[PDB]
Amino acid sequence: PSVVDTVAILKGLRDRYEAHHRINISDEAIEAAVKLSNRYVSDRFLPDKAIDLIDEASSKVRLKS
Amino acid sequence: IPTVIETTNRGERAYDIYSRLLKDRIIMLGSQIDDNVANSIVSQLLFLQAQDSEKDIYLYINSPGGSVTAGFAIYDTIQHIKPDVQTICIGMAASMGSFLLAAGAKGKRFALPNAEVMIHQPLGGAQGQATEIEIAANHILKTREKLNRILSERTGQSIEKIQKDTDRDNFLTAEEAKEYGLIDEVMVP
Amino acid sequence: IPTVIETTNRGERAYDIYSRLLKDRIIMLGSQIDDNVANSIVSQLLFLQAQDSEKDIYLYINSPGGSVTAGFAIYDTIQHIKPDVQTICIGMAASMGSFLLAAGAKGKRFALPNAEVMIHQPLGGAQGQATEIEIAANHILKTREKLNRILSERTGQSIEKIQKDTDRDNFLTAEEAKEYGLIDEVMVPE
Amino acid sequence: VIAGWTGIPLTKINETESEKLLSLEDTLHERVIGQKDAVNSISKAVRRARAGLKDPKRPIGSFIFLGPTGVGKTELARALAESMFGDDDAMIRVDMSEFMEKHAVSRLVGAPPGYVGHDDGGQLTEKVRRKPYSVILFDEIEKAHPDVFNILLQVLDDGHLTDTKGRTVDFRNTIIIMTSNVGAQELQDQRFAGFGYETIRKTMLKELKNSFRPEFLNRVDDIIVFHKLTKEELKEIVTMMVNKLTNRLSEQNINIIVTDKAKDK
Amino acid sequence: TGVGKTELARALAESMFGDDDAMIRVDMSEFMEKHAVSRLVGAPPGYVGHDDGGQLTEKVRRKPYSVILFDEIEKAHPDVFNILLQVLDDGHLTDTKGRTVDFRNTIIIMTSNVGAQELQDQRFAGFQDYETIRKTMLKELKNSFRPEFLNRVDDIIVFHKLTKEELKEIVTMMVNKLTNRLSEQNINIIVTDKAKDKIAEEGYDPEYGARPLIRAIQKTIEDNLSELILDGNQIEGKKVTVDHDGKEFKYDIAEQ
Amino acid sequence: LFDEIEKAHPDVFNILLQVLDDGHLTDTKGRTVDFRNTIIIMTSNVGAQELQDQRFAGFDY
Amino acid sequence: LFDEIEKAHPDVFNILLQVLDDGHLTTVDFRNTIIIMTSNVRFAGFG
Ligand SMILES: Nc1ncnc2c1ncn2[C@@H]1O[C@H](COP(=O)(O)OP(=O)(O)O)[C@@H](O)[C@H]1O
Ligand SMILES: [Mg+2]
Repeated sequence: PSVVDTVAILKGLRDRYEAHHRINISDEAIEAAVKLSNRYVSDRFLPDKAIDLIDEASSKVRLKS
Repeated sequence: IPTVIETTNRGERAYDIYSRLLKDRIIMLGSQIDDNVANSIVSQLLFLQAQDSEKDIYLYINSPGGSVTAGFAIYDTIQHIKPDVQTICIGMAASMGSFLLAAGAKGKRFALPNAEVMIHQPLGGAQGQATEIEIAANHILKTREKLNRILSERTGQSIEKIQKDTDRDNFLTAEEAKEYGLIDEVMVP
Repeated sequence: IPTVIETTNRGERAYDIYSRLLKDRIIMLGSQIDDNVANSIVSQLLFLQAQDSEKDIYLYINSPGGSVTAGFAIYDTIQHIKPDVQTICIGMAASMGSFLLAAGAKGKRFALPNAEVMIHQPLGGAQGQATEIEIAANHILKTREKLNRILSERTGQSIEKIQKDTDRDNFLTAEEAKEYGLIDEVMVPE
Repeated sequence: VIAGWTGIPLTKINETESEKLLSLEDTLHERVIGQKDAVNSISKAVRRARAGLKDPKRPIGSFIFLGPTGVGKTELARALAESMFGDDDAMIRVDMSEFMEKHAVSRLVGAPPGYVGHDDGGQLTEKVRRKPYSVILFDEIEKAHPDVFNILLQVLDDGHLTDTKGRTVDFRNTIIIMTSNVGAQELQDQRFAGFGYETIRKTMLKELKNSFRPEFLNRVDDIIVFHKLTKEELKEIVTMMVNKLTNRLSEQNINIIVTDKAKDK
Repeated sequence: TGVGKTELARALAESMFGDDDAMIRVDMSEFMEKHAVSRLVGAPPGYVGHDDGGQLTEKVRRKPYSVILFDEIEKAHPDVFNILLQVLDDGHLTDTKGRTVDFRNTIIIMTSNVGAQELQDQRFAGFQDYETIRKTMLKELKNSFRPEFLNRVDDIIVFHKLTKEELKEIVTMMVNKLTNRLSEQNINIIVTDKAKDKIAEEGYDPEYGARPLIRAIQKTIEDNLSELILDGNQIEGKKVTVDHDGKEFKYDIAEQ
Repeated sequence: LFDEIEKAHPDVFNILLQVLDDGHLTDTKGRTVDFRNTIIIMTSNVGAQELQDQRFAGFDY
Repeated sequence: LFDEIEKAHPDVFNILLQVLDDGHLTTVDFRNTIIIMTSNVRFAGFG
């Protein structure tokens, strides 16, 4: 999927990950995740790596508190 | 004549000292000016023009002179090419040598301190019938007139003064040549 | 003329003895000074100045003499280039050869122990009309005057004494040349 | 998280990082005395990369360090590696002296299918793949075969190199440095023979064009000529080495001082 | 070099597919060895990597409608181009496994610069136009390639050297692209016509094409903007005007 | 059809010697395939480049 | 022990300089090693 499609996918999946990690995921976080994963991660493919980035960041910030 | 070897990544360059000087755009006129020397010098000047048409060419003169036609060929090649030709007199510049020494670019004709410059009328020879002797004399007088005209145009002196000075062998030091207008300045060490 | 293959690093190139000595800034003058030899010497001096403008050049002189104009060209090139030139007198330095021997850097003119030097007035000839003979005589006299003046400047001796001594062929040993001022010191053996 | 994954400093530029980047020239000069222009160009490339103004489809910078022996080009590359990573061992160093033969290019990208060592890809591609934020040094590029550098053409222009297996490795976050040496004889032979820094730079650059293809030099971001070390620069180099040695012996509790005359000697 | 041979292929790929990525690019600078031909069609049976197949054949099978770019053809071994003889004549390439791949719906572009350097190092030692330049470069192409390979090619095109006005338009295009890229980072940039002309004249180098333009854009715009960004971040959410008063480039910060 | 036979390695055609002389080619499984009812055509242009390269320096089918 | 550093391929000197200047190869440490390199380094005349 394209970048905008991946943004829509991540925004749709936001509710499940907010429920699991008990945090809030901002739209700016979605945009940053998709853009950074698209530019700097080349071995893997867009939706999975964007979701992976979101999940890892959420886990880290949740364990921080 | 010694050999100079230059090492690069691509390979070896084995110059002789004259070719090594030619690499720095130095052309040596160090012998009597005959057809072979004039042809070689013309070819060198043309190649140096081809290699880069903007930098200056350096001509070193140490010669008793020689053929008038050969000197005229060298003069024509010097004047035709776009790059300037600096003429430096080392040792002697006689007959055609002085003519080529004066033929350099303005402000760019030099001579070493104790160098000697000699100007005189061209030598020749006529033999045979009266008509043939007349033809040869007319040709040599025309050649002398052309040389005097070029020298007057190129040194700023009147044609009559050059005619008077070139009647006999006139020996000029570097200072006298600068005053005469043959060279432009003496090269101080 | 033997060849030498000795070169650093790759060691593939071969030199003749004179070209190899040129790399060590050694210049050999072992023949009469004509236009070809003078042109070669001037080219070598310019090449060595380009190679390094600071290191000294070594000039070994062994010559009966030759053209005055060729020696003047060599003298001008020596006095014009930035690097100093050492003149080492091998065998005989006579006529213009002795003039070039005095042309070395001050305090850098040497001579081997059993070496000989000669000084004399320039030779020449004059043929033709009386006017032509007069012109040639004037030229040769002015050349002798200029040579004497340069020798007096480079030896610190009066031009009257040089004129008196150059009247005939004056042969001097290395010690006599040192006392005269043409050279600076006699290269004692090791 | 993405910085931890890729090793690329994608985090926001704080005041400490800002002042560390702005003083990059001083940091490089701490290890490299001399060669102002090379340090300036390298620092400008790094600052441009970290400001977000780099072209995303091209590497951070490609530089050719041309100069004599023992001037500091390799030392400058090592100092840049230390500044960007913290240690010199993180630098990827490719010795061009063992690339004298055309078939040695297989070590960079791999062996073609059906040939030995095809299972293991090229060393450079694997190294860059595992360290996308790296400094790559091509040391003594003159000693290499001229046609080996045709491989780098697709890296300096697009930042992508494809191995034999078909995998594409991105060089878009790397700094590529090539060092070229001109021997003392080499630049002695480049001088003008005749009666009577700018000209030296001009002639060394002109000689460089006669050894490499015009389209290879057209893709290099900057070609920098390393000037010869002067007297005071050598004195400062001695000072810096002595200071390093004094620190290393002071950590052993040995106090040592070197006089100026000794350093000059 | 730097004339637009590869940029034209990328532009065609973008026009046909919407992205420069969707172009099958084969850099032939890695085919300097004859045995590298295995990368196109795969290893013969009984040899390592036989089951992997040919990379180019698999990519073409996966996308029969594509643009294929063979960049810098002169960099490859001469015999490697015999593999393309069947493609240019029948649109077929046979895999090592025996599978025929169809190339009849592809555009094949080959870029070269043979002879281009020869027109620059040619020096006439004795005392031009588009036609003579194209004639001599075509002659060098004939020298570098076999007659049967050149006979199958639909068109051989000579790319002319860029002029001053075209260089100025290229500067305009590069400035527009840089401005659009920096607008995403919330950095509004406007570069005036005098500044663009000074960039074009400063980055002029006739035998290097438009890459000196890239270097000039870097050294003139991007370094100073990077310094301003790193000097306390005085550019964010503001508009920077780049002007050339006549001596140096001036950078002015205002609001949108 | 063997197209452009000069483009192959010279040693490859050693495998066709049995085919052109007996019509037999033994595959690796030890099975002999007969070529005796086949027409074999080999196209080539050897010497084409020599002939467009040959330039006569001194002053037809 | 480097037996006969002479006819070995010249690329060995590269590794030797790398070891002698840094003490590490790509990591393997050489700080506790002793590097011994054993080297093996007609008259046309009357004499
Ligand atoms: N300007 C300088 N500042 C500090 N050290 C220097 C400088 N120039 C040279 N050096 C020292 O000299 C050595 C030069 O070696 P290097 O530059 O790696 O050789 P090469 O340039 O042939 O690769 C380095 O170890 C470095 O410490
Ligand atoms: Mg490019």
